[PDB]
Amino acid sequence: RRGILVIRHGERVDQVFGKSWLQQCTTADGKYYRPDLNFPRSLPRRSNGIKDFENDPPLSSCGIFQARLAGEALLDSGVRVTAVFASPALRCVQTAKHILEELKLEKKLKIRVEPGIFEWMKWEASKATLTFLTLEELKEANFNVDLDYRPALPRCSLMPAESYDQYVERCAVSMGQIINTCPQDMGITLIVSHSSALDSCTRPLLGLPPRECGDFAQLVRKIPSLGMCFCEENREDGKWDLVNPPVKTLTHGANSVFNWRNWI
Amino acid sequence: ISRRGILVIRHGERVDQVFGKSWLQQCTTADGKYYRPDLNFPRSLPRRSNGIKDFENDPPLSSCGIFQARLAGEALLDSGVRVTAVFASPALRCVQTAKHILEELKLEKKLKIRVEPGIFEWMKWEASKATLTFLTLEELKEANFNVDLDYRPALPRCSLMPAESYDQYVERCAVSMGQIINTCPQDMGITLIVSHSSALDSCTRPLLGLPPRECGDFAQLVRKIPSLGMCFCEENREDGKWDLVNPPVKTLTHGANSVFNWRNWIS
Repeated sequence: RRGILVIRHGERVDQVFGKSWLQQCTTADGKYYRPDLNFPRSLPRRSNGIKDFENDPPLSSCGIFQARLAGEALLDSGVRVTAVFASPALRCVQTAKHILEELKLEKKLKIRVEPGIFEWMKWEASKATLTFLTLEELKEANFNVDLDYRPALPRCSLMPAESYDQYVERCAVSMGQIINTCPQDMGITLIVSHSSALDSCTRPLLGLPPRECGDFAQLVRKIPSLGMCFCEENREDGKWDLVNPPVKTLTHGANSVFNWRNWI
Repeated sequence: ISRRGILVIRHGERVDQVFGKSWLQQCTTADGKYYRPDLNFPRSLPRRSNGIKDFENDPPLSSCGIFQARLAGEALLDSGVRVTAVFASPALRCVQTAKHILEELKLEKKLKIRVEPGIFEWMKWEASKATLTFLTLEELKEANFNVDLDYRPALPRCSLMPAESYDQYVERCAVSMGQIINTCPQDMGITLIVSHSSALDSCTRPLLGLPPRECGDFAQLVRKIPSLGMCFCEENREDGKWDLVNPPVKTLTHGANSVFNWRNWIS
C-alpha cells in the first residue's frame, strides 16, 4: 500500500536552554561557541545574522541523535521511502536531513520544503519577527533540497495572524496537493513537521473534521521528539487508515547540568 | 608547558535506568531471543556466556548512553587534548563507554582499554546477591573491544568482596588509583578512568590527599552525577601534588523523551 508518515522534529536547543539560548552561545566578539555539548557543533551559514536563529532555532545534539536513531530504524524496518516533505523550519529540515542520511538516501531523494505544513502561526512569532532559510542557503548549507518544488503555499503567503480554522484548512489544502504529487508509487512519504501536524495533517486524510481547538492543543503538547503518526491508503476504498508506525517509539531520560565545583 | 592529568568519567545512560529491572524481560521473546521493543534499546547485545541471562546484573548502554559517550569523545577530539591511556571498570556499561569515547577520538586501535576491577562500583550497591560475572577479556576481545590482554589489574575480578564496607571500598579505590598513577608515570598526557558515579569522588580524593568523605555525605553527592559527568585532576610539576581543575570538555545537558503512542492517546 501507499502510506503517509507524519514525523515531529527532534529536540530543539531552545527547548533545553530557553529563549536566552542564543545569548549563551554568542561571544561578545559576536561569534558562536558551545557552552554545553548539547549545543550543535556548528550553525549553518545564514543571512540577516546569527540573529535569525532566535526565532528559527536548530536541533540540539540530542535532537540530531534522535533524528538519526529514527532514520536508522526506518532503514532496519525494510520499508521503502519514496519522498520527503518538510516544514521550512530549520529544526524540521535538519530532521529530514538526518533521517535521510541514516536511510542512505540523502543523495537519492531531495527534500521538498512545504510552508503549507509549517507550525500554526499562532504559536510562532509574526512575519516581521519570523524568517526561514532560503532554498539557496540550504543548498549551500548542504541540504539536498528540491529547487524546483512548487509549494502548495509559498513562505510569504503565511499569515502571522491565522486562526485555528485557517491553519487546519491550509494544512488540509497542503496535504491535498502532496497526496496528488504523483499519487502512484507504492512507498512511504515522510512529512517532517511539528507536533500539531500529527493531528492537522492526518485528520483530513482520514476524512475527519478538525478537533475542537482546546481538544487539539491539549493533545499536541503530549507529542515527543520524532513522535510519529502513520496513515495508509486502501486500494479500492481509496480511504485512508490510521495505523501503527513502522518504527518503535523512542524513550530516554534527561541529563541535568553538572559542575565539579558544586561539590560542596 | 603541559601537565599530567587524570579524567574520571561516569558511564553513559544504562537501559535499566530507563526501563527498570524488568528491562531484560521486555526485550526477550517467548522464544528467548533479543529484540528492540523501543528504539532506546541498543541495536544488539554482545556475545555472552549463559546467553542473555547475565545482562540482568550487568546491563548495556542505551542508545542514548551511546550518543552521550560519542558526543563526549568527539568533544575531547575537538578540545585538542592528548589522551595517552584508558582504564575502565569491568562493568559492561563502562567498557562500552570507553570504547565509544575512543572511536570518536580515533584511537580505538591505537590505545587498548585496561579493565581494572579496582575501580568497579561499590559492591554494596551491586546485586552480587545474584553474583556478578562480567564479560571476560576474551569475550570483550571477541565482541570487538580492543582490551589489553596483558594488563595486570591492581585488583582481579574474583578479589571483589560482595560485602565490602564503605571504608574498604574507598581504600581499594585508593590502592587502585595508586597503581594506575604508577603505571608509567611520565607521559605528559591525560588518562581516562571510565567508571561509576562514586568514582568521581572515590578516585580523585586520594590523589588530592583528602580523607574519604563521610559515608552519608558521599552517597548524597554521587546521586547528583549525570551520564558522562567528569572530574579532572592535574599533577603539579614540582610539588607532585594533584589539583582539582576544570574538565577539558563542557557539560552535556538535554531533556528526556517520554513514551508515546498516538492512536491510543487520541482515545
